[PDB]
Amino acid sequence: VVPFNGKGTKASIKFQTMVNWLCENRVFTEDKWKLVDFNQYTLLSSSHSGSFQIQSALKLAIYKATNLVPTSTFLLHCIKDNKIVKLLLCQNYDPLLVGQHVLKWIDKKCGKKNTLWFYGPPSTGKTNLAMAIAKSVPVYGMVNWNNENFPFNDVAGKSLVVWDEGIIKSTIVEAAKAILGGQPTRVDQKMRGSVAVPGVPVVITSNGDITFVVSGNTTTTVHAKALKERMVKLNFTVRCSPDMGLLTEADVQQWLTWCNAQSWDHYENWAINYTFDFPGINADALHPDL
Amino acid sequence: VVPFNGKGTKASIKFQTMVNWLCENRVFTEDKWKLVDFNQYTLLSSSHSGSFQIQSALKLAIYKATNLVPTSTFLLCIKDNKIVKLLLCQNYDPLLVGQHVLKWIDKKCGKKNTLWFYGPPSTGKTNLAMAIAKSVPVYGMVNWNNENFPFNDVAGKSLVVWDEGIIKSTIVEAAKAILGGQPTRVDQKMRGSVAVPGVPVVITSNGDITFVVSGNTTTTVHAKALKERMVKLNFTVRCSPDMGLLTEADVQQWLTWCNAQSWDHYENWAINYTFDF
Amino acid sequence: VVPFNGKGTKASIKFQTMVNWLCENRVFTEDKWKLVDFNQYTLLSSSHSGSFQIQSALKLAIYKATNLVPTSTFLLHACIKDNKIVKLLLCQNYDPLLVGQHVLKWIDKKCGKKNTLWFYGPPSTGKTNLAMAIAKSVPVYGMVNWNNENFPFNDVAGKSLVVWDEGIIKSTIVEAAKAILGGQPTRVDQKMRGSVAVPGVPVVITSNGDITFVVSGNTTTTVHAKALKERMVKLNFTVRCSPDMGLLTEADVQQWLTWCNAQSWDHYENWAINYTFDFPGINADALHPDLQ
Amino acid sequence: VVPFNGKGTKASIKFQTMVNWLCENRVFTEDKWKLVDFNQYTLLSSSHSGSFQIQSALKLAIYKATNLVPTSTFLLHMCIKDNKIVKLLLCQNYDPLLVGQHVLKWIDKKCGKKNTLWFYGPPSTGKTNLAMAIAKSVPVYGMVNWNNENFPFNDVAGKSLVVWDEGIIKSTIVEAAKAILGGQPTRVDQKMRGSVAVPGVPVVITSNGDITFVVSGNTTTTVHAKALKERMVKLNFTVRCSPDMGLLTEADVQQWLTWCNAQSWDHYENWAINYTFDFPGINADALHPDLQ
Amino acid sequence: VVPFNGKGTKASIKFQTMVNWLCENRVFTEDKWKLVDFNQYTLLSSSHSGSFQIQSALKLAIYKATNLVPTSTFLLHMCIKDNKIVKLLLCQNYDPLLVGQHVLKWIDKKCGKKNTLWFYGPPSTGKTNLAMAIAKSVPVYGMVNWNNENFPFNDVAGKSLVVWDEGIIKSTIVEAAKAILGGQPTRVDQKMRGSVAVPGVPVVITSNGDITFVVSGNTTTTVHAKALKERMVKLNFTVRCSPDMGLLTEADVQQWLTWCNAQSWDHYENWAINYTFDFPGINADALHPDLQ
Amino acid sequence: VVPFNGKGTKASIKFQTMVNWLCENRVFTEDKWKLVDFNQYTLLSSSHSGSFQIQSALKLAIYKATNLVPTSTFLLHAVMCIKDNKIVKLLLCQNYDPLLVGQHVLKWIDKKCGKKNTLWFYGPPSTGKTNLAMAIAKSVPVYGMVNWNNENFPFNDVAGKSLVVWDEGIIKSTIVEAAKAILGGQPTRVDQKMRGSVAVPGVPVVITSNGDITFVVSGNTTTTVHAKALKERMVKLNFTVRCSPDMGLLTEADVQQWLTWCNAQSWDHYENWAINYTFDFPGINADALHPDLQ
DNA sequence: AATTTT
Ligand SMILES: Nc1ncnc2c1ncn2[C@@H]1O[C@H](COP(=O)(O)OP(=O)(O)NP(=O)(O)O)[C@@H](O)[C@H]1O
Ligand SMILES: Nc1ncnc2c1ncn2[C@@H]1O[C@H](COP(=O)(O)OP(=O)(O)NP(=O)(O)O)[C@@H](O)[C@H]1O
Ligand SMILES: Nc1ncnc2c1ncn2[C@@H]1O[C@H](COP(=O)(O)OP(=O)(O)NP(=O)(O)O)[C@@H](O)[C@H]1O
Ligand SMILES: Nc1ncnc2c1ncn2[C@@H]1O[C@H](COP(=O)(O)OP(=O)(O)NP(=O)(O)O)[C@@H](O)[C@H]1O
Ligand SMILES: Nc1ncnc2c1ncn2[C@@H]1O[C@H](COP(=O)(O)OP(=O)(O)NP(=O)(O)O)[C@@H](O)[C@H]1O
Ligand SMILES: [Mg+2]
Ligand SMILES: [Mg+2]
Ligand SMILES: [Mg+2]
Ligand SMILES: [Mg+2]
Repeated sequence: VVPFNGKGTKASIKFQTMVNWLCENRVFTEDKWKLVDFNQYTLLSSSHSGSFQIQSALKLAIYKATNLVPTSTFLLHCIKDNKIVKLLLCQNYDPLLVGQHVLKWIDKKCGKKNTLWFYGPPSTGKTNLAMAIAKSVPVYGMVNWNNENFPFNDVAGKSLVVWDEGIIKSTIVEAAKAILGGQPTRVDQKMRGSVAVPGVPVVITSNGDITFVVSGNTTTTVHAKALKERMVKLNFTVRCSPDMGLLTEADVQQWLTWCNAQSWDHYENWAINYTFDFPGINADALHPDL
Repeated sequence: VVPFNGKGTKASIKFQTMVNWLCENRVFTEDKWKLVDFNQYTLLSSSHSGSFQIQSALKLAIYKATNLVPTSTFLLCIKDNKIVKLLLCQNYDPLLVGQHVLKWIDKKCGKKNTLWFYGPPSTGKTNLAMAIAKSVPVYGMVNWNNENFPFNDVAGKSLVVWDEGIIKSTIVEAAKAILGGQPTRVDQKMRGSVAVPGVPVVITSNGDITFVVSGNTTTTVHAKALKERMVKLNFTVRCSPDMGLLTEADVQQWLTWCNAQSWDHYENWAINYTFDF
Repeated sequence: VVPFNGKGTKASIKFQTMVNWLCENRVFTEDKWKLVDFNQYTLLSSSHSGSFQIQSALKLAIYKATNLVPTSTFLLHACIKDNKIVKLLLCQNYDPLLVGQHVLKWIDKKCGKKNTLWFYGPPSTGKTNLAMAIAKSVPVYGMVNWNNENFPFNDVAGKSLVVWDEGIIKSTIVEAAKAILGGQPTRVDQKMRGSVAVPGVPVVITSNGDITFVVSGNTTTTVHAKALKERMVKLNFTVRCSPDMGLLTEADVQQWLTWCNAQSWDHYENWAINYTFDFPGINADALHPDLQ
Repeated sequence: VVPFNGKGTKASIKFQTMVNWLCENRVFTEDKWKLVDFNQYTLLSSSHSGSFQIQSALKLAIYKATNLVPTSTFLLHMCIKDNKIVKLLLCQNYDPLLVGQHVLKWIDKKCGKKNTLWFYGPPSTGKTNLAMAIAKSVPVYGMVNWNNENFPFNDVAGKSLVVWDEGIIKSTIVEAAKAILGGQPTRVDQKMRGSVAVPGVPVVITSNGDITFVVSGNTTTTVHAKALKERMVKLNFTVRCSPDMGLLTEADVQQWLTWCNAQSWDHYENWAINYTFDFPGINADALHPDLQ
Repeated sequence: VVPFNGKGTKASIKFQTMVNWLCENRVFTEDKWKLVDFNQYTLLSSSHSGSFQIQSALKLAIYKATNLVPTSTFLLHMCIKDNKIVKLLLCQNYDPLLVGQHVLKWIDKKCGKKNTLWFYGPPSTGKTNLAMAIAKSVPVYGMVNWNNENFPFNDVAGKSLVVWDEGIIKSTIVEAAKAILGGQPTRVDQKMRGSVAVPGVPVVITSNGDITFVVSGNTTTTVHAKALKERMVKLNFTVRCSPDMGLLTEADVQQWLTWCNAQSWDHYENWAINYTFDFPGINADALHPDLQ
Repeated sequence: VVPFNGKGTKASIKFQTMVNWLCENRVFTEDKWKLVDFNQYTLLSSSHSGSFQIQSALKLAIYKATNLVPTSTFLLHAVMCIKDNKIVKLLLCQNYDPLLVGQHVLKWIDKKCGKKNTLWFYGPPSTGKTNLAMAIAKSVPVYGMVNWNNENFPFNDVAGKSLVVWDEGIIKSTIVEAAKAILGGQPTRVDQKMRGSVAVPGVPVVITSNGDITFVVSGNTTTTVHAKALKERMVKLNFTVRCSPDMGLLTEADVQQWLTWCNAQSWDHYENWAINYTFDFPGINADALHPDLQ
């Protein structure tokens, strides 16, 4: 497996150095490139040859950053007063257990049931947490439940997929099973042929139940047992005040950094059987610093 | 982050100087470029490379203008103004709307970035929206009657105006992100990605679009969710066809006069964001 | 402000010279370019860059000639009872004098919200003939694509009149027509140049059937009828024409508008406060004595 | 209108020389170039620019040799009772002389609004064969593509004839069909461009069933029918043809039209004073002695 | 006609030499080129110009080899009783001599209007195997794509034969199908291009049900019955084939056709006077003495 | 068959060497290229010409590798106990003889099994049907998946692929013709996107469905017209015994153990079935299974 | 872009 000779001219070396500079500075989107450095962007976008290099460098940097180290490294790079822990205790759940669950889920280590399902009443802290999580990974994709024919664009290459108000029909019910479970497969692209998506973490929030397939309008639960084998649920019960705002990067970063000095002793025992619904908190709250 | 050493050819510096000239002279469209400097347009439009450079320079100048200062700086007799007389005839107080729009176009008045027009047909509703959109650097137009492909061509524009549409069910949730002003990703029906970061929106429509229609029966539980941050404006009895189209200089003078007025009335109005003024 | 200090290669100066030559000789179409100077057209068409230069130069010349310079002047560069257009107008029992004044005031955008002009009637009534005769007199005119579904209003930007012929208001593009027909500026996609910000142009529509009934996929609705009616001017053609009238040339339009230009601008001013849907019928004591 | 003083490179001179050679050797299609000069085709097809030059040169040669020359001159150049077309026309109970005169006058756009010929009848009767034989003598002919409802009327610009073989008018493209069949200048969109300004082209249509009825989804409408019959002339082909007839040749139609041109024109004018939808049948009284 | 004197550079000469080499070695497809000379193919595929040259050279070589030459010469080049095709035809109750003679006549567009050969029967009877056996002997063969509904007749220009495997005619492509199976020169539509001139090619169709019944929506119509019947010759296959017969190679086709051609033809033109929709059966009293 | 005497340049020679490198190092895909030789990928991806050369070299390497040698050589290639193989245990649990299945899939991957060109796995959910199919599909040099909702283009992905996979296969009425043509396994031509048609010389197909597929759906109803014809070109397996959430995504390296063993033993039990195939795979024989696994 | 796409 010795590398090819290659060598390369000055342009190749300059492009490789630019890719390294982008990767080491945590720049992964065009807007971040514009904010961080404007002179380089303006110089590069002055010609067709320069404009072609922008997309190539961006995707190469994204791939190198994603493949070289796991997402946990990115998510890690007052403890009992953060917004996340307050919300989670309000919704009657142990923050530590779900934190361990998400840390395992991002790295594709939750077995077949590698998904986060959010079922609950509307306007009760559902999409806010999902968006806060999704903004911390280098890049995230959004699944299109509609159009019945291109429902999985911009999924390949991304490090996490997000679903809102999910509606699942039989035409996606079993096709999306591998994506929900993180199995490698091939997904088509517009004006292209297949993309070979290798499996990504998936989080879905829905007001209505999704395990029943909408058979046009009758909504027949033919794939009853099929869908529930892929996702684990985390129900939402109570409401919250309308002045919470954006949960930002710092709070979620600290919340995920919390689970770096404790032990997961309950998780491995809970890992023996994957419950369809996450077990609520009963009498195991009040961590020494809570 | 430390800048990267990217010493380029002379063409790069020429493009940089061209972009600087475009941004300094407030030229943000092809028509203004042709009106001001026809020689440069003719010189550049002689080859594909020149056309590409023109397009890239326009986009970069627009972005530099937008992401440098808030848009109000691009805007900053009293009764003789046409807009004053229109709102007086539209039985609405011009002062409250003037103080509201300035905060609404700054992306800082909380999450209250929503304007919308409906009511009597042929009553000066496209005129005001067009005059407002002619004052921002650039505006983006898209309809809402498709209710399946309605957010195409909205990224990169300071303000988005919808001169048509009807609210359907399939896109109830997605608008709740764009109307709210939160970053999201939407389809474009010919391309793939959008990465829209959220921008102020103005929509004008004629028919009943107020209800969040679910097929035929409106499910009003979702209406309040939009309603916390969907302050509405309504028009009234039709206008004479002599006024025509309102220009942009009068808008400048009107907003400049309204800038120095009291800000306490709107702050007191801010406690209760009623859906009708 | 101060013009930018750009320096261009000799090829760019040659391009500018060609643009100036095109503007001075009033050449705004490819066919006219072939008729006048075929040698240079053949010279340019050797390579792809030549074709690109041809298109760019044509568009630039059209814009340079069209800026300022109200369109009516282009129609006034050059007895009257024997005029074919006048005879056709009398055949339909309409005033040949008021129609000319309305055309003059409408092609310069000095009309108001009534930016359109509808030609309605049974087949073989000269609607298309008159529409094309009016169209060919302006520098350049566009047309609405009948079925493209992605660029329905292409060939509109950079023009002077739009002769939407056989017309039907598709429910897919009903709201774009609601904006184009009104004359207010709007932006549309233009085959690579996404968004165009059209300034607005006068419109003429011909049809054998009513176009205010928008087809709703399969059925026909009436919700949009009032809005379209508010900004349209109708004109009813009823009498069948002779089988061998022939095509109306540019000279007939030139003569008719030249005659209508230098007369009393007062009857239109009387019929300027109220813009009724349809033109009034012919009146005995309202025609010029030269027509009597 | 003094032509531009610009002068091109040597490659442009070679392009002009090739265009002149193509125009003066009566080569208008790729097949003629392939079977006349294979070497030049092979040398040009070695790169993209060569193919572009090929296409542009062919189009320019078409324009040079077609402009300001009536089409019938190309059709015009022994016994007459043994001509295949004459026998076929006599079998269908039509006057060959009148049909020949009508075809000669129709191809020159000198028939007013009757710009379309319609061949109607049961299968295996000779409509397609005769239509193709007529269409094979013009400098170049274009065909309307059947099932592409996004660019339904491509391949029409530049061509001197349009053939609609086995055509049915659909409600999606009926406006464009009405515009094209009329025989008036319009603007139709083309690939890699926008609009082409086709100045009217004669059309021939062959069908087994009625086409005035317009299909739409699963229902047939008759609103457009009365607005179409004025643009068409109908010929009824009934008598079945023998299997050994073979394909007609351009020589047969050339001889037939050359003979038909030199005869009397009074009967055709007498019929043409009032054009009718249906072509008059054979009149045994006229019965030119050369065909008795 | 005097050939053009314009010469080319070394690249054009090399391209022409490559075209001649491709023509002389009977390399008419990419697979054969890769199989024979992989080194040159690898050398060429390293740039866009190389791929363009590959496509152009292949097309030009195919045209040069297949022009002004009967197609049957490619079909034509041991006991005949043991040939697999002969045994299959005997098992199907047909005369191999007559079928081979009809195939030879049909392939060189010399079978009148009967320009379509149809195979009909229950599943697993050898229809597709035989159809593809004679499709690998012609230089290049084309396939009609099943589900496109917008470009149903790509890869048909330049091919010497067309195969329709498991084909059913939908109501939206019946006109184009009729035009193609007619076997007359027409013009078709191509992606990224504007119409190619197809001079008519033989078509062979295999199906399990009846294709003369046109499917429209969810129902079946029989309006287009006689027109489709006039252009086809139908063969009936029954009796299930051996489970391990294999794939019929081109050597079997060549041997069978050479033997069929070497004999007489007097028994063929007896039936060729009146072509029938149904192929005549086998009578034990008329077989060639070799097969008795 | 004298080759053309054309002389290449330095760039062409470099491209040929790169193609040889790709063919030798078994890199017949793009992700493997990024994983193994990332720096060269970055050097090549700095221009349009390099981007074109990447695809050209990949296609040429795939063709050169798969042109002559049968795919069974790629599968076999090249030791723990035989009973330790997870696939063997699963097949035994499903009441099937692993030897017969291994021999059949070795013969089927080379198109040596007559008209039978499709493998069908039928069973209730969670019996381990997708895992085995994907494990087999990960051993071939390159595989394709038919499009799920692309009704206009249901077979775009099958173009120069060693195997095609159809998960949750449901056959509609408007796809039956193309589906039958592809499943037949004969040299055909299929339409791509944005371009003309390409040639497919026949590709083995593996399918996985939770319900019957010989019953074809039409609009909203079901018809059995295309029943015998589809059954004429399929071999069916039943996975009735449900499994436990234990098998962690069976890797490709398992099949090398399973197939190499199966090819080792004598074949004088499969040809007794290969003379006359059946629609359904014969069940388990108690007094015939190889004692090395009992 | 046109095709594909609905
Ligand atoms: N093309 C035009 N040129 C000049 N003035 C115009 C034009 N169109 C409209 N106006 C004027 O603008 C005012 C209102 O026009 P308009 O913008 O159409 O209102 P509208 O409510 O959006 N039309 P509608 O959609 O029927 O409700 C009136 O004073 C009109 O005279
Ligand atoms: N190609 C033509 N050449 C010459 N004169 C023509 C031609 N087409 C139409 N005419 C003349 O124009 C008259 C009818 O005008 P026309 O262009 O058909 O307008 P129209 O009434 O709108 N027809 P239609 O669009 O079907 O309703 C005919 O009677 C002819 O005298
Ligand atoms: N491929 C062919 N080769 C030779 N002669 C042909 C061919 N096709 C048709 N013919 C002759 O043309 C006669 C029928 O004319 P045809 O071209 O079918 O016109 P048509 O009546 O329009 N047929 P159709 O279009 O099917 O309704 C046949 O009897 C043949 O003599
Ligand atoms: N892929 C294949 N490999 C080997 N032999 C094959 C193959 N396909 C078919 N055969 C042989 O060909 C025989 C029948 O050929 P076949 O192509 O099925 O005829 P067919 O009836 O036209 N097909 P069908 O359309 O399903 O009826 C089979 O019995 C086999 O002997
Ligand atoms: N992503 C995964 N990670 C770990 N184990 C998995 C995964 N996907 C499937 N499995 C295991 O594979 C076995 C069954 O998977 P599978 O092959 O999908 O059965 P199946 O019946 O084919 N499901 P389906 O294809 O949707 O009908 C179980 O033991 C699962 O635990
Ligand atoms: Mg008309
Ligand atoms: Mg026909
Ligand atoms: Mg078959
Ligand atoms: Mg599965």
